[PDB]
Amino acid sequence: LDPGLQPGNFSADEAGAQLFAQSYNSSAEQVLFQSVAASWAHDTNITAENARRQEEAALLSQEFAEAWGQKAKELYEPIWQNFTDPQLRRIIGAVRTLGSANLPLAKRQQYNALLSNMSRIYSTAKVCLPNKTATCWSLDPDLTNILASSRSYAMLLFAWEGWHNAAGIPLKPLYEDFTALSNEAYKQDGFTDTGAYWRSWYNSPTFEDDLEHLYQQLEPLYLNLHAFVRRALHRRYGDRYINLRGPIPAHLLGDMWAQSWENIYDMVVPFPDKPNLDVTSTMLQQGWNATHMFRVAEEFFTSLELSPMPPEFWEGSMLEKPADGREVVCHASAWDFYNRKDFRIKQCTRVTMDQLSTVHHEMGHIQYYLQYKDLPVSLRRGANPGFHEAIGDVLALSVSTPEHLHKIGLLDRVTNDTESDINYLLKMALEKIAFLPFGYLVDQWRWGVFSGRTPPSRYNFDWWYLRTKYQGICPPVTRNETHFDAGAKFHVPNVTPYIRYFVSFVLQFQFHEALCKEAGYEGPLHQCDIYRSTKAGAKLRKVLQAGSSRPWQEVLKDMVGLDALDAQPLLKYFQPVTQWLQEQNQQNGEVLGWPEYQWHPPLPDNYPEGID
Ligand SMILES: NCCCC[C@H](N[C@@H](CCc1ccccc1)C(=O)O)C(=O)N1CCC[C@H]1C(=O)O
Ligand SMILES: *[C@@H]1O[C@H](CO)[C@@H](O[C@@H]2O[C@H](CO)[C@@H](O)[C@H](O)[C@H]2NC(C)=O)[C@H](O)[C@H]1NC(C)=O
Ligand SMILES: *[C@@H]1O[C@H](CO)[C@@H](O)[C@H](O)[C@H]1NC(C)=O
Ligand SMILES: *[C@@H]1O[C@H](CO)[C@@H](O)[C@H](O)[C@H]1NC(C)=O
Ligand SMILES: [Cl-]
Ligand SMILES: [Zn+2]
Repeated sequence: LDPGLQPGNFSADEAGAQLFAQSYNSSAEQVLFQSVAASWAHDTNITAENARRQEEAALLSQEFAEAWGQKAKELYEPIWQNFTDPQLRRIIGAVRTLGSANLPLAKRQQYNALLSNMSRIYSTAKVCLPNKTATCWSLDPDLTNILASSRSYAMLLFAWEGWHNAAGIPLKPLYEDFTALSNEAYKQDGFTDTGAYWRSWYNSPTFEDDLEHLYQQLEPLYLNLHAFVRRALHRRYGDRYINLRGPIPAHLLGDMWAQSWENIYDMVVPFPDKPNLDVTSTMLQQGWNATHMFRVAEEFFTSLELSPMPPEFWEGSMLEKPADGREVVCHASAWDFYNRKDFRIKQCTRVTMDQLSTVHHEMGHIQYYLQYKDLPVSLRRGANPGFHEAIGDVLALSVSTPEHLHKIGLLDRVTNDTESDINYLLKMALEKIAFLPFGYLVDQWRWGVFSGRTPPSRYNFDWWYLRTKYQGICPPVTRNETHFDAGAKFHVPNVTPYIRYFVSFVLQFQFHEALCKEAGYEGPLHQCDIYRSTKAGAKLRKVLQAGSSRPWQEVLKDMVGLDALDAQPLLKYFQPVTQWLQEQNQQNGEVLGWPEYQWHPPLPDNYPEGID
């Protein structure tokens, strides 16, 4: 690289191990800005030129990272861990770990290539109809909408199978190779496999257990939401397609991965004939740009005594699927350019409630950025990945309240009663409860792939073991070890850790409680709305401004009063419907779980030649 980016020498002393770092930070944000802006061009525009570029920028970083990497350890290793200012012993500790950059040049290029590609294969795939080579559907929007609102078994089946073959099969060979490399890289940095490296980020020698336990506490919650919906579904598709004693077919839950069922609310809503808790409809009625959405999400944040979106963001941002036709990574994501000036969001936005919360979710990342920019490089990265995924969801909780919505125009009217209360709680259950199993499962599968528990020889066989086992869902068509359904999930191909969405979902309520308390709210945790609460917001920002400077376990105590993750405040949120569902299944003689595992639905009638 430039040499004015290379280390320099420093002292084997602390007062000079600190001098090692003030430097790295000034240089690092040049090298980081580059690699980041490069990607921003590849994702905003997926072209061979941009990809080759991106792969280049990565190569620079990879060895900017090696230079200071091997240097930081050259002389700061056998004494670190005894550094008075550990808010620093942990920056040096972040630098001493390179990862891939401990990979010979050839392998690094292989590495970066795989990445570029997988994301391309994943984001480029499509589903085409049989006889008519007529317009081929894409995951967003076509496929998504078909799942979100089509009630044709066969049709959903065509898209579920279409997408899973189309995205997975080609992806498999690359994945196996990316894993071998990723491993090799961190086997250097001390860990055993990338798995261990990924879960060393919560600093809890007890992490996995704490999670397994925390799940048991919630499993009952899921199992009941499950049997309840499974039966509402039986009601609509019949006895041939649904088994009241078996796992649910993975394509009927209204979402490609069956990770959230809030899109079938109209089929399970307990007390219908009441005001609809779905302004998935009056957002359209009104006159709503995709921008209008990033504007309302904004306005909550302001009110919350927190900074608004910078002007750079408002323009260095992609909030709609472009018109120049430029194949893009439509996923929603938030970008931190490490230059304290450029922060943007990338997402192919269009007008659904479901996505109006995703917008908040994303703003949560941006707001976290804006808040901790004023610290070093090797800690921007918050308490733990969990806290990051939480920030926007918390504020989302308050927004979802029917009552919060009326205050802002999408819930015309009012009934502050039980029935409506149950409906609301069920809707939220479809979104947060139904996810818990999945969120847990994914990295469950991966830590095992990274560890060799699950060789490519059992990629799909161990994936459906986990899916059936936790979600109680089964594949609508047969599968084998030419398939790679794990790869059809945006996060597997783009190598993003998942166990943080679990942590996130459990700990977004701890926040919601803690915040509602300081807001001075009293009434029911699930009707609280920390709106316009400068008092609450100040409590949140203190955690934000903290980044990775001290331990999450401490930043958490200060904010919530607890040394760790707790499902208690979550149980307390859903309490009503928790008891309600439980009572309804029993009376209706339901069976919690799937004892008839191994059961699979039959294909439609002559598949595949239908309405599609
Ligand atoms: N309707 C699509 C929304 C996508 C939003 C969100 N995006 C992701 C982006 C992840 C990412 C990590 C590293 C590099 C590039 C991207 C996010 O964490 O915000 C997400 O994945 N989410 C949000 C909730 C659950 C999880 C998902 O759907 O699997
Ligand atoms: C796993 O299942 C797939 C089918 O979903 C099997 O593959 C074939 O499927 C294609 C259509 O996608 C048919 O044209 C082929 O005729 C099917 N092959 C056979 C042998 O019936 C696939 O073979 C199964 N894979 C393994 C490894 O057993
Ligand atoms: C580098 O990090 C320091 C904090 O030590 C910060 O003040 C600065 O803005 C960052 N970059 C530059 C060029 O100072
Ligand atoms: C990724 O795909 C490209 C073609 O775009 C190919 O040249 C390259 O070999 C693939 N990368 C790897 C690591 O296989
Ligand atoms: Cl994680
Ligand atoms: Zn996120």
